[PDB]
Amino acid sequence: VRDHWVHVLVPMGFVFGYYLDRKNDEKLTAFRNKSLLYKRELKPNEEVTWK
Amino acid sequence: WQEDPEPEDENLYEKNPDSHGYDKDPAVDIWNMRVVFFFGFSIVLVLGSTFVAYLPDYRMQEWARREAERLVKYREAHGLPIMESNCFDPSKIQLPE
Amino acid sequence: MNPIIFIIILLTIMLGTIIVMISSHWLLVWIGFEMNMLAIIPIMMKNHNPRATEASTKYFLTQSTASMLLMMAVIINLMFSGQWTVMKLFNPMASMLMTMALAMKLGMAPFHFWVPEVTQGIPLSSGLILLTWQKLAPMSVLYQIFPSINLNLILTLSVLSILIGGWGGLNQTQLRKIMAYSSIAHMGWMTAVLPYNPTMTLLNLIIYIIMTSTMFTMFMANSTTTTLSLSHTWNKTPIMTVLILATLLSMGGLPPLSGFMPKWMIIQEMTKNNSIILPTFMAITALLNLYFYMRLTYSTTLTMFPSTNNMKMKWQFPLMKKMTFLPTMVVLSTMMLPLTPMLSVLE
Amino acid sequence: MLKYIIPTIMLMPLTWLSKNNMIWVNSTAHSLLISFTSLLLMNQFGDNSLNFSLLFFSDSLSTPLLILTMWLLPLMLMASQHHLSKENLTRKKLFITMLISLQLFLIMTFTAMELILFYILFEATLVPTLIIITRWGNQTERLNAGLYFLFYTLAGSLPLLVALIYIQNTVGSLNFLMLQYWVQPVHNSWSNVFMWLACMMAFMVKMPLYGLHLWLPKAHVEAPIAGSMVLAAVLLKLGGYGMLRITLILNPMTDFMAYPFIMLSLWGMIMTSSICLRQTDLKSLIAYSSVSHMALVIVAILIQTPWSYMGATALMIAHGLTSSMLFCLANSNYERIHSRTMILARGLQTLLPLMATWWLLASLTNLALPPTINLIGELFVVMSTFSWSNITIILMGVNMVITALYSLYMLIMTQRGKYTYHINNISPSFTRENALMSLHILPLLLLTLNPKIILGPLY
Amino acid sequence: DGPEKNYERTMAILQIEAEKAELRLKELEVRRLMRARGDGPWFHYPTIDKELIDHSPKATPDN
Amino acid sequence: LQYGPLAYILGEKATKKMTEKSKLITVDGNICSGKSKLAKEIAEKLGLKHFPEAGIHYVDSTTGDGKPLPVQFSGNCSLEKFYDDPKSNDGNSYRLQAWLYASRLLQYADALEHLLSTGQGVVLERSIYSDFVFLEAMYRQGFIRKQCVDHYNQVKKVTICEYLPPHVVVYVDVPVPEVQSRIQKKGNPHEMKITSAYLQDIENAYKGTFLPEMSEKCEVLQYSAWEAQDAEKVVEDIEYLKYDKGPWLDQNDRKLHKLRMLVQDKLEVLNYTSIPVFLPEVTVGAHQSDQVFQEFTELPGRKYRAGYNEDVGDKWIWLK
Amino acid sequence: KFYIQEPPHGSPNWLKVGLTLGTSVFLWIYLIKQHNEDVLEYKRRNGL
Amino acid sequence: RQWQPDVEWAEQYGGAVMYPTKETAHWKPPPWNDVD
Amino acid sequence: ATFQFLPDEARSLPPPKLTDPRLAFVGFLGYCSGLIDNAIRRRPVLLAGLHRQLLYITSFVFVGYYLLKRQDYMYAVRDHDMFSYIKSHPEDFPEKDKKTYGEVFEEFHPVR
Ligand SMILES: CCCCCCCCCCCCCCCCCC(=O)OC[C@H](COP(=O)(O)OCCN)OC(=O)CCCCCCCCCCCCCCCCC
Ligand SMILES: CCCCCCCCCCCCO[C@@H]1O[C@H](CO)[C@@H](O[C@H]2O[C@H](CO)[C@@H](O)[C@H](O)[C@H]2O)[C@H](O)[C@H]1O
Ligand SMILES: CCCCCCCCCCCCO[C@@H]1O[C@H](CO)[C@@H](O[C@H]2O[C@H](CO)[C@@H](O)[C@H](O)[C@H]2O)[C@H](O)[C@H]1O
Ligand SMILES: Nc1nc2c(ncn2[C@@H]2O[C@H](COP(=O)(O)OP(=O)(O)OP(=O)(O)O)[C@@H](O)[C@H]2O)c(=O)[nH]1
Ligand SMILES: N=C(N)NC(=N)NCCc1ccc(I)c(Cl)c1
Ligand SMILES: [Mg+2]
Repeated sequence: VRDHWVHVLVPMGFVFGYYLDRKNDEKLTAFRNKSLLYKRELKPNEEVTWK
Repeated sequence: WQEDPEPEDENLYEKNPDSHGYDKDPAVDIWNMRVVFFFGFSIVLVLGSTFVAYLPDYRMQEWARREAERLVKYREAHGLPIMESNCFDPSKIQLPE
Repeated sequence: MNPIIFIIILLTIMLGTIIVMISSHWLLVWIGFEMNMLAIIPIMMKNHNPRATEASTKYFLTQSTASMLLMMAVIINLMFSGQWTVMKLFNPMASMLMTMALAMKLGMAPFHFWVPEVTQGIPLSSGLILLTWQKLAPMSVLYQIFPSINLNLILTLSVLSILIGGWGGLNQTQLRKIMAYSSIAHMGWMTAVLPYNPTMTLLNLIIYIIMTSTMFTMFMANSTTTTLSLSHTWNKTPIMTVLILATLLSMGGLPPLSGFMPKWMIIQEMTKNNSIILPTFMAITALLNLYFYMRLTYSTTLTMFPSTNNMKMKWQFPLMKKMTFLPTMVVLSTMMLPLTPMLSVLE
Repeated sequence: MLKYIIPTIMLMPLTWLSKNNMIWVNSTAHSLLISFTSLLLMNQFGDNSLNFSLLFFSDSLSTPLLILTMWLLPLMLMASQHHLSKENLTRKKLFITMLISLQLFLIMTFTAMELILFYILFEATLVPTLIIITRWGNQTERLNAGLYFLFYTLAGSLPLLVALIYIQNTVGSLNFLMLQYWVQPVHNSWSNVFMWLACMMAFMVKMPLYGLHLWLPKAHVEAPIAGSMVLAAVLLKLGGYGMLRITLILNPMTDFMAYPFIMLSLWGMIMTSSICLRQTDLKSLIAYSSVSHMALVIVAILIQTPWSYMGATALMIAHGLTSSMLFCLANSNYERIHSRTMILARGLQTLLPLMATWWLLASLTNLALPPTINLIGELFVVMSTFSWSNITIILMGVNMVITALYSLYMLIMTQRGKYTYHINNISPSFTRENALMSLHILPLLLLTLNPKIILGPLY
Repeated sequence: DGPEKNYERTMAILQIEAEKAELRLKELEVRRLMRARGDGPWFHYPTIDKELIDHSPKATPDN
Repeated sequence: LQYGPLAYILGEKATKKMTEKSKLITVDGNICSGKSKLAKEIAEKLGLKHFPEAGIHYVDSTTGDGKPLPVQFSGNCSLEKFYDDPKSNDGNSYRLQAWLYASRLLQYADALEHLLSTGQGVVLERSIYSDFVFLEAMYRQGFIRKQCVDHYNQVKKVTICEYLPPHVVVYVDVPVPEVQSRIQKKGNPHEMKITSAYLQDIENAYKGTFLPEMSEKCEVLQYSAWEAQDAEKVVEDIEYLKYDKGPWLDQNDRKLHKLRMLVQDKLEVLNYTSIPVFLPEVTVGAHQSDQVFQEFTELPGRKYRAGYNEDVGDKWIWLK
Repeated sequence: KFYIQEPPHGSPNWLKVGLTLGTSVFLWIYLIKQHNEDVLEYKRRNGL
Repeated sequence: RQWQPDVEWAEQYGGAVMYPTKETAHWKPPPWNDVD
Repeated sequence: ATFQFLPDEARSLPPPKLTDPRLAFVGFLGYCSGLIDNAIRRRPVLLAGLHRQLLYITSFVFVGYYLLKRQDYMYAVRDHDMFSYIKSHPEDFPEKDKKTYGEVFEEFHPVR
């Protein structure tokens, strides 16, 4: 609707920002499953510990 | 000089005795009342308070109590001191001189 | 002026500058300055009034005296090294003369007296050339001879310019005099960092040129030359007041605007060299500039000054001046701080 | 933090693309949704801070300040829309844009890891704040108030810029996580005395420190209501937040460098509280009350103990909601009688019964009635300064007596006694005004049931 | 976010920031030595090019 | 192309279009002197463009849709109010005169732009060269303050110096009692309140100051009421003028290019008509100025630059 | 004809519109073509 | 209403200089069109 | 090279992505210039001259792309120079022997 389309801007900004925050984590995986504290063996079908 | 006179102050209740104080347009005035009350009170304060009440162990305060109980049980069972003055093992330290 | 002659004279101004920047021979550098001065006088004289004649005369005497001192430095250098290559000089006395000659050309204090008067006496479009393009040639020489420059002399010229430029602008109501004293203060920052990192001189120079060109263009768009004339802009072109506001705050070095970047990068370079008192003094003294920029914002944008009845006639006619590159320049004048690392392109 | 930065930016096209009469409805509604999502920052761990990326991070200190920042924007919009009713539409939108841009700078300021990034955004808050005061203030003096505000801040911030750049060259980084591990002790020398001052004086002017405070009463008397709310609720806390962070790298020199500033704050709080008893301007009284409260914060930050850092964090949050509420209460009278004089309109409880209850609740939190978070913060600071030196209890005790006196005196003078006979335009309270007051006090009093979330990293 | 993701995300942040700090300190040291000794690519101020010299026999022999 | 240096470089030169009939002619006289009729006949006979006397709404007629705007956008200047209350405290008298000078200044630029752009001459009824006679008459009757005269001369000094004077000045000398008799015959209620002393001051200003001055640089033709009726004789005299005076003889393509660059830019034409000389009659305070400007932007086809107003039927905005 | 005088921008300057779109199209083609050649030369020099 | 500059306030910025002194008392604003 | 914007050696470096966040910002700046162009000339700010607005973005992106390439090349050159100098002067950059905190002595300053 042309009357109420402005009401998606801020919610879409939040989704886009949530999206960009998660991709930013993907550039910081140098130590995923490599810390002395949390290092372990991968679960039988697990590809990564977190993402 | 060539200056407009100062306008008299407008009482929003004169034209709209039901005014909520938000806008001179009655329909907008009512909508602006509803968003403030719904998003302010119904959502942020009620759901936000509920969210805060059920935060999962804010700053592991509960875990530390469970962990302390586990250590106290183990150390008393084995006759160890409950807590030691030295935080770090002196065998890993090398004093000067 | 005939439009074809005006273009030819403008290209001669540019060619004189270019010769200075591409020459490896001191004689050709001197020729570039001579050519540039020859072609700049007609554009200062182009409205034929006594004030324009006075400005051109005062400009001619100052630049001619400086070019004589430049040639004297070149010949002393020839006596003591037997060569003409444009680079460090091989005699301390030649270095002082060349440095003073170039300070005279740039209008740095205490050789600054001509800049406010010449700028006031020439049209806005001529003042735009005087305070922007004309800095390129002397700065490009300073960029090449700085290893032989006496450190005490260059920093003294820088400190005095920041002080004189800051104090001089406080007493001004004429827009061209305000810009002139703004220029003197900004040349001071450019030369303070020259001994340490010439790249930051270029960065400060380029950013200064962009903001100064923005201000002069906006003054031309409304034909404003006084503070009170500029205070009418709100009742004609409200958008222009917002652009003037942002540009002035940028020229004041306020974050997060582009004009913060050169002051910020210069402070960094001098601190790396264990120079703490000088950057601190310069930054504090630069608040003098921020004060009389803020004053302009008060009368132009943040308050509505009284108008006149005849202004209503102006409401009916569109703005027909070219205002070339203003939308681009104003955006670069204000919004470049997130791109600061791009200063390495100048390295 | 992008999940908050981007939606905050989207409030700008939302305002500019809204229908002409829906600018207040749309911006208020969506800035409340942003405020709602800000509670996701409560994912705070006991050992590690929440480190999102190379640029931004949250811990228990910045999180409550971030939530206060994002909650204040919708409140500032309701507070402002009445006195801006005759403004032309484009200038209303520009006003809202200045508020949105101020929130954008604030949430970035509180989450920046790197201290130069903090400095730039910390400085960027000056521009919109100055514009709001000087453009949309009411009286002639707003131009001077803008100048005092600008130059007090810059006189302090420019030396800070030099010191921070110096620190990075020596240490190699200004990332706050790195500074936690690479920090080295500050040894005695005249060089380090001035490094200490350059690192602190900018934040002291913001608090403001007693003796550097005279800009604050001018700014408040001249600013519009939204300007006062952001100034009192959040902008003063930039100084507190900056000091809480930068004191990490100033040890042990703070042990003796703090003394002149503890004496100013300990004595300053008594003098500003006593000044409040004689103020004639209601906005000026509240401004002096803020100086008195922030004096405790400075003392708590300077003595550097776990209890004082918890007290400082709680006081900063409690003061923000209380002082912002008091300005809104004072403004609602002003929008009726168009004067800030406290003695002009009296006996207002007789004419506005419910609004008098908001006055009572606001005053009770200002004098720190147990168990409000205002008292929790003040009590924690009083406990820690007692260990610092037992004698301070006398200064703290006297201030608590005087604070109750001017808090109730303000309530008694304006709400009790006989109503002014000739003032006959005291119309009933609007729903907007009552909702505005209750959106301050209700979150404030709800926090009493769960104080830990405002006690900061030392909890 | 779980505590392991934040914990190991912090390590990645620390590694980058720590490496940048070390490189910043080296650059200050490298710049100091290059400027004092002129034996590096930086602070290399020009000298006259020797390919400009005429090596042919001159009009007179002593040169 | 829109006129400018590029068009000039490509041949658009004033001398290639101006002929021997490219003359600027102005008709002057006292009130109710039949100058409007004589001016209309000269233009018809000579094939020149006729410009009616520039009134309060002259600028309205050249912009937008051409229709007069409400009076608030003219500053409430009223010629009718001037006759009824010439000494009113709202400063209507000088505000009208300052407004009228600006309207004439705009009209003179429109006239010169027409002449330089097409080579066709124009006929005006009074001009910025003769507008001062009303100012002097107003001052001598005590209708305006001395400071008003100083402001008028300041504005006139920095505007008239840019423009060339008329080629021909046609003065129609009707004695004051005859004019005073014709005003009554014309049956205008407010105009009938004029006094002979005011009319005599107007006449004195022409003969004392205007005509002697214009003779130094223009061809001045004078006539009586009877001699004026013979339009053919007047046009016969004009066609037999020598043209050996005035600055028009020193003009060339170069100088006329600069003149055409000025007169085509109306904002540059009016630049100095609103100098910040805070005089009560012409000074408007910020609040009134602000809201009147806002009302102006709401008039049909006035929010945006001409050609970008959808509310008046402009099309292709997304490509203009 | 609402306007008493023909506006300068009454009708779009079709040539200039064609030039504007042509320049934008050319620049985008040049950029993508440049970027692709940069990628290929980058991989040839590093043997990817 | 919000205060806006009046004529007296505007005239502070209309002089030859901002800070009058005995030495500049004879200075006058330059011509509007720069022509003398 | 001398007086070369992007010397030939710069082609070894990966090109900036067309989705570079800095390049998007430059594109945004170009968009803003387009709006300010409409505003100063009193055109409808959002709708007027879409052809003109398209070239503002394209122009900024095109120029911004090459400035980004030179920027990245100059920092790569800076790192390349610095590492070579460190390699060629190992005596000025010795690998110091690091000690652990158990070994190193740091004064304690009580906060009381
Ligand atoms: C992103 C990284 C970079 C970060 C640095 C910050 C960049 C921002 C600075 C960008 C450069 C400035 C350009 C700002 C655009 C302003 C355009 C605008 O908002 O509208 C102006 C408004 C419209 O006026 P007009 O169009 O003529 O007529 C209105 C009828 N509808 O005109 C008016 O109505 C006049 C209103 C009165 C004047 C009010 C002045 C206060 C508001 C000023 C806001 C801009 C301040 C810029 C400073 C930076 C802010 C952080
Ligand atoms: C504005 C005033 C302009 C007046 C210009 C007057 C002409 C100036 C002529 C300068 C030429 C002589 O310049 C001077 O010559 C002597 C002769 O070796 C140099 O030599 C002198 O200084 C250096 C110092 O280490 C050594 O060479 C030596 O110890 C000493 O004799 C000076 O370093 C040089 O500065
Ligand atoms: C080359 C890349 C260019 C990218 C451009 C992307 C956006 C382009 C938008 C083009 C269409 C804009 O079209 C224009 O929008 C605004 C608001 O949206 C409308 O005008 C508006 O006025 C006011 C607000 O100021 C409100 O009543 C309402 O928002 C709307 O009516 C215009 O009626 C419409 O003509
Ligand atoms: N105050 C003032 N009145 C003016 C001015 N120009 C014209 N008027 C008045 O406009 C009215 C009509 O103008 P006139 O042309 O002189 O009289 P007319 O009868 O309509 O025209 P003719 O008889 O043909 O000459 C007169 O009352 C004039 O006084 C002016 O510059 N100032
Ligand atoms: N003279 C100075 N101190 N400054 C200076 N230009 N130093 C040269 C060091 C340097 C810095 C950045 C880059 I990128 C590059 Cl390639 C080289
Ligand atoms: Mg007539």
